[PDB]
Amino acid sequence: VQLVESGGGLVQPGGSRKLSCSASGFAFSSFGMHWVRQAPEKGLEWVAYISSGSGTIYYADTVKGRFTISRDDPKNTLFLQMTSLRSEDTAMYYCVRSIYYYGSSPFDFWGQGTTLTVSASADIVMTQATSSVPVTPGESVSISCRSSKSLLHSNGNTYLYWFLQRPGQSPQLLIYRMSNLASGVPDRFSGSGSGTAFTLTISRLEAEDVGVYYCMQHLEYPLTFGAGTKLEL
Amino acid sequence: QLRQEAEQLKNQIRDARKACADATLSQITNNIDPVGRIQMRTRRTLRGHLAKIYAMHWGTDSRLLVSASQDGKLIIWDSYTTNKVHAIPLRSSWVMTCAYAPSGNYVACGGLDNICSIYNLKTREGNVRVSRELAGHTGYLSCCRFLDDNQIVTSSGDTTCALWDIETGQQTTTFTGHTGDVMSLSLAPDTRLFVSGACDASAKLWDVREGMCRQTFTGHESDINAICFFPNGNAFATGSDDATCRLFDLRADQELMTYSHDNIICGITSVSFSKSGRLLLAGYDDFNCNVWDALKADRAGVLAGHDNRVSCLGVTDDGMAVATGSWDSFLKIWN
Amino acid sequence: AQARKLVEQLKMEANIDRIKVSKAAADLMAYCEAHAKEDPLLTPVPASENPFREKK
Amino acid sequence: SMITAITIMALYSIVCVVGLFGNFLVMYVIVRYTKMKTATNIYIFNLALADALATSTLPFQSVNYLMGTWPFGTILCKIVISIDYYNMFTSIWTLCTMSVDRYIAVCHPVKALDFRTPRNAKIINVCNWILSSAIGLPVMFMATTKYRQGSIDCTLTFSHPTWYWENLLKICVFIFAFIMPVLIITVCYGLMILRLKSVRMLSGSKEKDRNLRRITRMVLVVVAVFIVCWTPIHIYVIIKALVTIPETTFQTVSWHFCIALGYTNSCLNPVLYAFLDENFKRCFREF
Amino acid sequence: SMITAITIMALYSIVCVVGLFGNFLVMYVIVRYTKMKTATNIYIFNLALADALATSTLPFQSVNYLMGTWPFGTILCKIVISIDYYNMFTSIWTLCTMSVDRYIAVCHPVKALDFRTPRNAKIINVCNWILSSAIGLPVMFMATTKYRQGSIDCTLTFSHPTWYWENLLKICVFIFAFIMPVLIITVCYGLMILRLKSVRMLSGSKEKDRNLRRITRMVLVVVAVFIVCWTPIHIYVIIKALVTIPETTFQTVSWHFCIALGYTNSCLNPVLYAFLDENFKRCFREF
Amino acid sequence: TLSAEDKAAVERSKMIDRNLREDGEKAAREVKLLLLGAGESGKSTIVKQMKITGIVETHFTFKDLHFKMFDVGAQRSERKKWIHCFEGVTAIIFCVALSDYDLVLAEDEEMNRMHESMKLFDSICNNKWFTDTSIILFLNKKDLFEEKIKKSPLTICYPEYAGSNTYEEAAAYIQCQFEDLNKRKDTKEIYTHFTCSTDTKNVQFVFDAVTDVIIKNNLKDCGLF
Amino acid sequence: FDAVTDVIIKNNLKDCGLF
Amino acid sequence: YGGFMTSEKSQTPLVTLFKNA
Amino acid sequence: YGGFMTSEKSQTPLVTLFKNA
Ligand SMILES: CC(C)CCC[C@@H](C)[C@H]1CC[C@H]2[C@@H]3CC=C4C[C@@H](O)CC[C@]4(C)[C@H]3CC[C@]12C
Ligand SMILES: CC(C)CCC[C@@H](C)[C@H]1CC[C@H]2[C@@H]3CC=C4C[C@@H](O)CC[C@]4(C)[C@H]3CC[C@]12C
Ligand SMILES: CC(C)CCC[C@@H](C)[C@H]1CC[C@H]2[C@@H]3CC=C4C[C@@H](O)CC[C@]4(C)[C@H]3CC[C@]12C
Ligand SMILES: CC(C)CCC[C@@H](C)[C@H]1CC[C@H]2[C@@H]3CC=C4C[C@@H](O)CC[C@]4(C)[C@H]3CC[C@]12C
Ligand SMILES: CC(C)CCC[C@@H](C)[C@H]1CC[C@H]2[C@@H]3CC=C4C[C@@H](O)CC[C@]4(C)[C@H]3CC[C@]12C
Ligand SMILES: CC(C)CCC[C@@H](C)[C@H]1CC[C@H]2[C@@H]3CC=C4C[C@@H](O)CC[C@]4(C)[C@H]3CC[C@]12C
Ligand SMILES: CC(C)CCC[C@@H](C)[C@H]1CC[C@H]2[C@@H]3CC=C4C[C@@H](O)CC[C@]4(C)[C@H]3CC[C@]12C
Ligand SMILES: CC(C)CCC[C@@H](C)[C@H]1CC[C@H]2[C@@H]3CC=C4C[C@@H](O)CC[C@]4(C)[C@H]3CC[C@]12C
Ligand SMILES: CC(C)CCC[C@@H](C)[C@H]1CC[C@H]2[C@@H]3CC=C4C[C@@H](O)CC[C@]4(C)[C@H]3CC[C@]12C
Ligand SMILES: CC(C)CCC[C@@H](C)[C@H]1CC[C@H]2[C@@H]3CC=C4C[C@@H](O)CC[C@]4(C)[C@H]3CC[C@]12C
Repeated sequence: VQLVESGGGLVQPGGSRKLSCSASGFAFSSFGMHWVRQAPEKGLEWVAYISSGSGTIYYADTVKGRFTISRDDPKNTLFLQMTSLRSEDTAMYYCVRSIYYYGSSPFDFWGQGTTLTVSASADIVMTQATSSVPVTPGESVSISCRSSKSLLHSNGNTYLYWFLQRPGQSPQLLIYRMSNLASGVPDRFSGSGSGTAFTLTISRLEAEDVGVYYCMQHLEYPLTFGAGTKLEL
Repeated sequence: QLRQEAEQLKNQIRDARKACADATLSQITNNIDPVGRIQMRTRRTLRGHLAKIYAMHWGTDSRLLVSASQDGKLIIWDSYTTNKVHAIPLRSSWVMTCAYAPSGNYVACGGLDNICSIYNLKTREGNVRVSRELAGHTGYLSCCRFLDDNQIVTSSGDTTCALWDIETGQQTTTFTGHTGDVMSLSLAPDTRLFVSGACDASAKLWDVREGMCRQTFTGHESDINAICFFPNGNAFATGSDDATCRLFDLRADQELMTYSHDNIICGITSVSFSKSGRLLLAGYDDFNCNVWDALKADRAGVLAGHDNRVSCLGVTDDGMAVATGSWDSFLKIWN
Repeated sequence: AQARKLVEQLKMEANIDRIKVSKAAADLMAYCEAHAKEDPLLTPVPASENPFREKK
Repeated sequence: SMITAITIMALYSIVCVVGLFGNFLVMYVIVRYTKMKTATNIYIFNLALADALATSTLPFQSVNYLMGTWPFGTILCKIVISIDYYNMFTSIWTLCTMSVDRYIAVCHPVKALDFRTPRNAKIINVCNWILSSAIGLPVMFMATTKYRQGSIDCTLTFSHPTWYWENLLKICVFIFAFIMPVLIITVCYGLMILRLKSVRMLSGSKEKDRNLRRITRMVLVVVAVFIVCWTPIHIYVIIKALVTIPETTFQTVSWHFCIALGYTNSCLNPVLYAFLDENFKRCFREF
Repeated sequence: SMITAITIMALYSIVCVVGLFGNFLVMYVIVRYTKMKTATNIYIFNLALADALATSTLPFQSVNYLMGTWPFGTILCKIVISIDYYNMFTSIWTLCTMSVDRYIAVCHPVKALDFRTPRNAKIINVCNWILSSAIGLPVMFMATTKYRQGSIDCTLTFSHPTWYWENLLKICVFIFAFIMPVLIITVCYGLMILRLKSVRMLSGSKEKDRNLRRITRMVLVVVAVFIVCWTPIHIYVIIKALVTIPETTFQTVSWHFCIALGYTNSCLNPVLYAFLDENFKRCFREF
Repeated sequence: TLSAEDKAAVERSKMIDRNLREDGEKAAREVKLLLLGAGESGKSTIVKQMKITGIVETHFTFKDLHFKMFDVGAQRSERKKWIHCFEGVTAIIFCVALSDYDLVLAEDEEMNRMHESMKLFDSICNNKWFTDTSIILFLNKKDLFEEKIKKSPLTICYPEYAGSNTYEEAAAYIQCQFEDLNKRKDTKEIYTHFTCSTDTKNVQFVFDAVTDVIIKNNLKDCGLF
Repeated sequence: FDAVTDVIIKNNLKDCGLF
Repeated sequence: YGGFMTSEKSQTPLVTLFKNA
Repeated sequence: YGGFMTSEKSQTPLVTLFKNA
């Protein structure tokens, strides 16, 4: 499984740019795809989604009408055409593969990120109350997240996902649906809580766990992220 | 001389069984009130096979179920939402059994190709590919059941059973003894022992660790097609082509009870117990599935609605629903 | 060869400590009565509690 | 005069009642039990629908004959005339499509697999209905009511010159409803009977030869019923248009008898197709 | 090889140049002087326009034959095929309409007085173009370009099953463009000649009989040119569809010769209809 | 009502339904032939002619018609249990060798292999699962049978035949006995063709028998039968 | 009427231009 | 098909008997 | 009419002479 993006560099405002992400070593035709942007010294933000087979397409409202997503399955390539770029689009763009079925782990694998620089229903508001917590290796650490809408759906699933972005590396999924650990995550992390109040507990803090923690809702489109709690030493 | 000795020993075993029995189970259980009339409505109808179904197995999460069809497909189903979760194309179209692992990581299948195929479902790539090929049987694969994610018991049409190690790929234990094609097998909850029925009208209890036959149960007049343990692990019901069903106790080592009615002369394709074991569900060649009261030897209900020969039947782990598959290409869920 | 092994297998089958059938019957009835309440098939379960429900 | 009117009313009433009863019975048997899983069932259902509508438009014609005036109104006049011609072409072309289906099935078995599918049958049927609508819409717009001799008349209105458009429409309806369908049905079933004679399976055995005789008899009955029903009304319309004939009681009896004989094929289509069909026969036997 | 391609290219070039020159010359003569004040001149103008548009697609076919591939593109492929199929029917049905007009003009004078007007001819011509649009639109849609053996091919793609829709289109084009036009033209002109023989002003004298013989020869020339030109391409296409024939140079020469003759009839219709017409001849004498 | 993940799962189920429908149509077009006979019949030879463990699947295309032929000869298991799987088969091609009558299995009670083939054909033909299924009967080793009937009379194996030695008469008698083994003539045609070393002669006969079966199935589907 | 018919036939043929 | 063809039709006595009764 | 019918296409020598010229 590998995803690499091309088409970066500097762009003049009012211009146009096409990004392309090439996928290798997995069945590209069966995964839906996401574009997620990251401001330089701010949190992550969701841009767009395309289903497998191109049957449904979703966009953020700030990028509605300006950006066009497409996919070519025989060449295993995702394309993003961007027209009339603005000064807020100077961001690093990640591609995300996601499969949706009973027991699936979507948002499991993240791309590497292409930096682009141009200048050198009620929206569920996810609220990271804290911003930084200084921690020592060994103690159990608690991180709190809150929502503007109850994420407990009538089928019994609570659509909250916990992500960890290491400094200078691609972010990885830690927890999907607030109970199950993602494949490849150690059992140090645990998620708990209820509607409007969620908690991530890291017992037996170990090295390489220092990063930024994001809580994401996945109840309804558009996807809205959290601010991002950073840990440090 | 040796044959006469065998006749003598089996006569002694028959005399011991006769002398050991004192009171009939039907006489003891006559006092308890009958269950009455059990009517189960259809909840879900599953479509998309376009060929006859042979095997279904429930998962331990009581929600997903696997199904095997003659178009070369294994379909893994979400029973609550009616959506299809997986569709595995098979190398060999002819299929006669499919096992769903207790963890849910793997799915086994087999049939007339003499191969047991193990499919991994948790691959990172996301396409269900052939993980393990268990070649080595001489006859057709008739039943297979996972014990763990690494060990599997298979029965074959060369009159033998085998215990296979998945990661190695070699068979670790071979069970020989039956003269007829072993048609079915059932695992006990502790999984240390398993009983299997064959086309010699007998069932045999096999020890997984030791590898020998512990008990032998005779009494049927025709080929035994189906076998299933009682939920306590101390008894098992058998269904055969002689239009009768029987209940055998491991410790008693004799025929406890026989379930039969005069009108039905067709055979029994499959059998399964309820969570309490009070109800015994069995599908017949009369296009119906009969629910028998186990302790009263009387019919408790009738599941009609299949338009072709009912081939497979399974009660889920928590007992909340029963799923039946038939040759009409439909899976139905009763409750 | 085969006859010898079959005779030994039959003798091993014969040498078993068969308990009384009445005790097994009592255990079977006790197990059925104990698990009778738990069984959804034997005793009907409310529609709201039931995972399978009618869909409009 | 009175005896003639009673005979005409009895003939129209019997044809309409038997036709509606047979068509709705075929609809109920198809929808209730068979549930249109095969292409042949779809074609029989389409014949049932077209024949049902064509027979349903008949009592309004009977009331028009009795009263001598049209009191229903202009809009219902347009609806009745358009539905009448529309279902007439729909029924005849559906019969042609079934003839084409049986021809492809018998003579070209390898191509029958691709041709005989539910999807292709649905596409061809929808094309047939659209082709019937091709003439349904202009007849709809043209149809008006004219006040003549104190009586409202529900009739087609043709732009000047009236004779050219009126006879162009009579000639087009005559050609597309008679010349092409009789040729298609006769050629396809004749080649079908020849290919069935060529079949090695049917020949030789006396019982199988009797079965061949039964199939040939059924096919000839179908062709004969189609020709005997549709031929006199079309030829008599052509004779009336070409040569003016003085009005007589016998002319009135012959004209209405030809109309009833034209609707007799629509009435006799269920018994001929659905009931004689072995699958529906088995469904009737079981239930 | 080279001799064959030179012969085919020269034949297509001569037929295209003669057809375009004749069509544009006839249109220029009608528009600049006659001013389309008579129904017959309207029909001749529509016939010249249809033949010009049909002849216009011939160099694209010549380039397709020479290069062995289609380099123009998908859109122009759709436009050229649609114009070709549209104008073939437009030309042939315009010929049928002129035959019916002459039949009504001769046999039924009192009816011809109502029938022969500018307005009615405009209405019938608009109906003819709409009827041509009927066949034109699916041809415009279905036609695409397919990549085969490294060569782009401009052709019709048919939905599954391909054989059914393809042969149905061939049969319908064959019947509507050949069977009905030959019969209509032959019967109408034959009855026209039989009516003209009865006429007292035509017979009864030497020079009058010479004029009657001239009219009869003109009619026979028109009918013979129509039948002799359109018959080989249609019969050849039916034979090619029904019976597979091995590829030979003679097959290629015969195929392109039949196509060239089919276009040659459209090329030769302006000469017969306009230059041999006495009114245009008088216009040529005056100017 | 349904969540976004549930809607995506429904979309995945619809895509799976479309793929299964396409696979079902492709399987429906395919003509299935079941191959039966003895080991010495010549199954490998005739399969190699037509083409140019457990189930052996042979796939070949003739006149734009797909044939899948299932050779079940390898299995030694009891045929009664697994025979019901093959109910939906267009035709059964049963191959036997004419020269089998002289050959005698090495047993204490000397038995005629030809009579064993007769019992095999009687068991297959009278099976309840195969009442409307056509049988294409192939007789093998015609030249060796002609040489053998010239050298040795057919009276020695079974006394009932009393005709003079001739490949024609003897082969016709074996053919009519094989046809007489059928107990339901009305619902089962038997196509008997002497095997020869010509690719065109065999495959065309199989295509003709399959064509007749497709004609019969189409007539039953239309409802004339 | 017959003479008028002949004159109309002549005029129609002249309008067509066959004469 | 021919029911709606233009044909001058007189009123029948049966309709008069219906109106009377 | 028949120009767009599916037929075998072989590169003519004349277009080769044009390309050479
Ligand atoms: C537009 C209306 C007024 C006139 C045309 C009606 C047409 C569109 C209707 C009338 C009969 C209908 C068909 C009747 C039966 C079937 C079989 C069913 O399994 C699929 C739909 C199908 C094939 C219908 C398709 C639509 C249909 C052809
Ligand atoms: C596939 C076959 C059945 C299609 C046949 C279509 C024919 C019958 C239809 C289609 C176009 C129709 C014509 C359309 C317009 C007019 C003008 C109107 O003032 C008189 C009727 C008339 C002349 C129609 C007569 C019937 C007509 C010619
Ligand atoms: C274009 C094709 C499909 C149809 C052509 C129809 C033509 C040939 C038909 C339609 C209208 C017909 C005319 C209509 C009315 C009359 C009056 C009748 O007393 C003599 C024949 C005569 C004069 C017809 C001659 C033939 C005619 C012109
Ligand atoms: C509108 C009416 C006239 C159309 C009638 C079409 C009939 C006459 C034509 C069209 C298709 C033709 C068939 C097409 C193919 C074959 C196979 C060939 O090996 C023998 C002739 C045969 C069997 C033709 C017989 C005649 C046929 C059926
Ligand atoms: C061939 C067989 C099956 C059907 C024959 C139908 C046609 C040819 C028959 C049946 C009805 C007949 C018409 C009945 C009434 C009349 C009125 C009379 O004053 C002149 C003859 C005439 C006009 C007949 C002409 C021929 C006719 C139209
Ligand atoms: C519908 C599109 C595709 C094609 C349109 C074709 C028709 C409608 C066009 C093309 C040729 C046109 C005719 C050309 C010449 C004349 C003579 C003029 O004095 C009156 C208008 C009239 C009679 C035109 C009427 C409209 C016409 C018939
Ligand atoms: C009066 C006449 C000239 C009008 C035209 C009649 C004929 C040529 C028309 C009427 C119905 C038309 C058909 C209608 C539908 C289809 C399906 C499409 O996928 C292929 C073209 C095809 C098959 C058309 C071919 C042309 C067609 C057969
Ligand atoms: C064209 C329509 C309007 C009238 C004629 C309809 C029928 C008779 C025509 C239309 C389509 C034709 C079929 C189209 C293609 C083939 C393949 C050819 O190898 C054998 C004949 C066969 C199977 C034709 C048989 C006759 C056919 C079914
Ligand atoms: C080939 C089939 C489908 C169509 C045949 C069309 C032609 C041949 C038919 C249809 C309409 C017919 C015309 C209808 C009416 C008349 C009036 C009559 O007093 C003289 C003959 C005449 C003028 C006919 C001549 C032949 C005719 C033009
Ligand atoms: C009516 C008169 C004027 C013209 C008649 C033209 C027809 C009958 C002629 C002219 C061209 C001829 C074709 C020319 C070439 C071939 C290829 C040959 O391998 C088979 C015969 C065949 C297919 C001919 C069949 C008959 C044919 C189509």
